[PDB]
Amino acid sequence: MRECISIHVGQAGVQIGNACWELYCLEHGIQPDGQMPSDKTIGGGDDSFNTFFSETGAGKHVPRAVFVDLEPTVIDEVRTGTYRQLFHPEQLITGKEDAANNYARGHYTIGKEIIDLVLDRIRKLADQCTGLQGFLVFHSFGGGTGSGFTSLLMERLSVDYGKKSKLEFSIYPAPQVSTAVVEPYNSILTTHTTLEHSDCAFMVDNEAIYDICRRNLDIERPTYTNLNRLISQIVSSITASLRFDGALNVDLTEFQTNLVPYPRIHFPLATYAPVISAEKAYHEQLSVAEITNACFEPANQMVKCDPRHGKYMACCLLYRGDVVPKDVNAAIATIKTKRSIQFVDWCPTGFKVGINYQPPTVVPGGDLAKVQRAVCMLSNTTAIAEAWARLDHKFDLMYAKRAFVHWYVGEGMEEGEFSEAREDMAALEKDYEEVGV
Amino acid sequence: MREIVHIQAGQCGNQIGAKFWEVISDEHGIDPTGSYHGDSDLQLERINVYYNEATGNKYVPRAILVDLEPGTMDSVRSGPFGQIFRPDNFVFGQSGAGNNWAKGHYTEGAELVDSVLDVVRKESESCDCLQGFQLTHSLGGGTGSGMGTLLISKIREEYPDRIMNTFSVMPSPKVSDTVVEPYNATLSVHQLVENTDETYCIDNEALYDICFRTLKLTTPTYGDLNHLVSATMSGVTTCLRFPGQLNADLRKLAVNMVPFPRLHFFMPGFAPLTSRRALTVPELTQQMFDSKNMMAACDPRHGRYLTVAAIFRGRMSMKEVDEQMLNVQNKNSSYFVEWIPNNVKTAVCDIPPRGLKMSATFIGNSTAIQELFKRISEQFTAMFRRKAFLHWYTGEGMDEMEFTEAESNMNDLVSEYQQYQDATA
Amino acid sequence: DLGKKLLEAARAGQDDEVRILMANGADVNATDASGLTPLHLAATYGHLEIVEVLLKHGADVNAIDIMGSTPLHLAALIGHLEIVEVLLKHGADVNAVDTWGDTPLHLAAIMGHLEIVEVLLKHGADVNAQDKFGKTAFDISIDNGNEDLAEILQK
Ligand SMILES: Nc1nc2c(ncn2[C@@H]2O[C@H](COP(=O)(O)OP(=O)(O)OP(=O)(O)O)[C@@H](O)[C@H]2O)c(=O)[nH]1
Ligand SMILES: Nc1nc2c(ncn2[C@@H]2O[C@H](COP(=O)(O)OP(=O)(O)O)[C@@H](O)[C@H]2O)c(=O)[nH]1
Ligand SMILES: CC(C)(C)c1[nH]cnc1/C=c1\[nH]c(=O)/c(=C/c2ccccc2)[nH]c1=O
Ligand SMILES: [Mg+2]
Repeated sequence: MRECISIHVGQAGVQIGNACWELYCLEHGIQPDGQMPSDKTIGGGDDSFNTFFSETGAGKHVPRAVFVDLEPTVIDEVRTGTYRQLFHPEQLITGKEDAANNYARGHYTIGKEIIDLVLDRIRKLADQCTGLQGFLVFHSFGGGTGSGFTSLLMERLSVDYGKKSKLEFSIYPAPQVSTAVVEPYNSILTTHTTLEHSDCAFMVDNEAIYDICRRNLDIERPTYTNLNRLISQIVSSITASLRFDGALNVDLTEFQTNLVPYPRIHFPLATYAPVISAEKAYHEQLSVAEITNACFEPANQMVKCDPRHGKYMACCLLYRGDVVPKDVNAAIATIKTKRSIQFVDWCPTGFKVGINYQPPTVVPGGDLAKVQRAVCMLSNTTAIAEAWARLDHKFDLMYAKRAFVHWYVGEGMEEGEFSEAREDMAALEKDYEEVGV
Repeated sequence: MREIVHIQAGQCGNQIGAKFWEVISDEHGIDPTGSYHGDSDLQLERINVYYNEATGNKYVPRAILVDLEPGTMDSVRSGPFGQIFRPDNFVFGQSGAGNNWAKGHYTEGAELVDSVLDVVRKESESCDCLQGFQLTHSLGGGTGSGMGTLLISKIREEYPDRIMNTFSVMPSPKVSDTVVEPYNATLSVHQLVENTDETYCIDNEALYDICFRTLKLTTPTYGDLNHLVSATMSGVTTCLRFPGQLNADLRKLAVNMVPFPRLHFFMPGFAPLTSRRALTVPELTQQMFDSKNMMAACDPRHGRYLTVAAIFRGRMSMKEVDEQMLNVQNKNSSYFVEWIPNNVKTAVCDIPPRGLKMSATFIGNSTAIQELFKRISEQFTAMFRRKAFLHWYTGEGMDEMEFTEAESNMNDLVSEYQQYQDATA
Repeated sequence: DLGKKLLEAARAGQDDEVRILMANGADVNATDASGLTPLHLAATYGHLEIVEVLLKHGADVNAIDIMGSTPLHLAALIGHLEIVEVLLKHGADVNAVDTWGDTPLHLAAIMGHLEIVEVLLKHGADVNAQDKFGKTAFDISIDNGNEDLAEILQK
């Protein structure tokens, strides 16, 4: 048992974190006050769920989680929500004045006022660990805190925890549910400064999640609540292997081994099925073949892109529920013949498979029907570079006119950082092009 | 950040400022004695943005009242909510400014400004996390224009890290006491270009045209004009007083509205335009973008939108709002610059204003605002070429080159707007 | 030299002082350094009775300063309607052009003096007169969106 610390930065990271830990508690049988009747070792243990929860002498199971924001509105809701007693109160950390959708404020001027406290509080959690393996960092690309403070924190964590893995869950901007015109800037700036410091990053395209809510869950105008419960379902499917017994992705290092062939191309595409409206409680159950085929349908992807015009470097299937291994193998065999799924010539072409036989969990207030079996496919495809191309294009349109740049230069950033970041993104798009061959 | 500090300067500034406090006090359930007798808990959730809480559940506007003329402070105090303001926050002289920017900026105004700053400092010191400042004033007089811009410069120096927004009333011969108003406004605009983050251009030319031509008021009064102004100011501050779910202070809104620091002069609009049935969402959207609804006398179809914000208030289909906002950008895509992607943003507040179930407030950052500045510049130049009444300003120490400088800065601003109106991606 | 004193009395609206200086030989057509006469100054500052007095005692209604401004230009610019009427009655050139190519009609239009625009038109103001940028008064009213003025300028 080696511990993992989850860090949630900015509004998006905090609100998604709240949804994730609610679901985690449900999956492990933990109550909102931290009690876990099924855990018969009171005040301690080394079970798989202890990677994410510590224990107090009173039987309280406490998330290994830190929440950070530069204004208090969102974290104040955690302090008073259903799970107000779950977290370490000192691991909920807020400033007074936010980054105003300005990367430079989050990274330089405002972020610098709280970074040392955040690191000292993370150190307190790390000191609790017998064998810390690393960090899971949740944040938006588009916010000034999610972009700028996350980059600052990742830089500092690399210095203070040199051998620890750092994984990201990053919210990629969609104008349908955003009011930040400068998000393309913040997105490129944080990607440039974080690339060296992140070992694996799962982008979540808000437009993809929006589409799924509208099309599969029949929600006309998705709220952040709708988006976050779906995102939390997918995050849980990705982190389950760290929290339960299993054979695939059993620690943070293995995520990199399985999904990241070399360090800069570290952005796997997640695809999740099935997503069924809770109104359809009596849906006929889908087969292993059906949910597996669904993983290669663009409609179920977490990021909008077309893997049919890219190359695969890695493919892992993480099943949950009533899934017989022989049926997975036959479905995979069918996938290769029916579909055109092209791998690069230097990687093994086999699909790695994990099965967690516990039925998937849904939150009662959620929009999802219970299902007997579900699957999250994690692939590293060059097609995800289309997501970078879209961001880089919006960046270029605005930067050609230097629109909004004065806000950043007035908050501790040199103007040269814009072109430095954009050149790094150009090199990243070239990295994908060269791997695509 | 939460608190805003409000300053109102001069006759116009205090008149529209008083109406602002009447209107938002009613919206928040605050009576003229500062007592809260509202009905909804949402009325108090963000009350601290504009009100200090005193003893006995008493709310006091965070407002400073300034004038070189004593009479104006008397008229505000006798107004409906006159007794609601902090008596020590009245800072007035006795001489007046005589519609002379120079007197407001260099003479009588300079002698009074430090007293105003002392009150500002006292209000700022008691804020948990000050967002910044809002100032109401006219540009055509002497106190609001000359002393108002002096106050802005002094505040910018002392609070460089705080947002400074103005509601600035632009002069028009249609509502005019004197031909020196173009002087006073031109001298003021250079100050606003350098020292404010956002300026709402409240154009008396547009206000008059709305009342006379749209509302059919044969003889518009200041009260008629100010009815439009208070509706606009209520709508522009709604996102800070009833934030609902948006998480945005003044700075975050300025970041997303102002792509170039000097080009921060906004065209406000409001629907429905009324004088003292409910519209549909399509009607709200159509009227908001209509030139006749603009509170600045500029034709938006003569320029391009850099950014647009729109605040809908009332019970309405969020989806329908999205469809209508989409339709406007699609049918008229050429009037929104293509090099600022997704540059039109909207919010919906469930709580409607007084007397209306459906309303919308428009905030346009359009290059067409150059038409307003060209109008003032042409009048300024007509007067300045004949050197008319310059000795009223040179007599207060001003130099003729200061007029030349103001003319040049004005036309540089116009040139800057034209540059981005013709730009392409 | 009573010329400078008459210029100042005319500018300041010192009616009794204007009468005294003229009675003692003051030059009614004195000029300051820029060529402005007492009549220019009285017309600029709105002193109607002084405008009348000067015209009754030999003032040149169409005198120009160094920039080509006539008294009518200045009354039309500042907006003194009664003075505009008096100047026209005493033979002011309704279409005098200054060094910027402006006529009185241009200046009344720019400054929004709508009653003065109507009077000038009635006295034969040239709707086709172009300033140095090619603009007639009507062009100014269309360019600046002054629908009330544009309507007046069409007759
Ligand atoms: N899926 C999801 N996206 C969110 C949420 N909150 C914000 N987003 C998006 O994140 C971006 C805005 O960044 P925020 O996270 O709100 O900003 P922040 O990190 O708090 O930084 P500042 O407020 O600028 O200091 C937009 O793209 C939002 O659509 C959320 O709860 N869930
Ligand atoms: N819309 C509006 N304009 C006003 C008001 N009062 C004065 N003005 C306008 O403001 C200008 C005169 O400035 P004023 O505020 O009276 O002078 P100050 O006291 O020296 O600041 C003119 O353009 C007037 O038309 C008012 O109550 N409402
Ligand atoms: C998303 C939305 C519509 C809220 C938005 N996006 C960018 N701007 C705004 C609105 C405003 N933007 C502003 O800058 C604004 C300024 C203000 C607010 C209160 C008092 C004085 C000025 N008031 C607003 O309502
Ligand atoms: Mg935030």
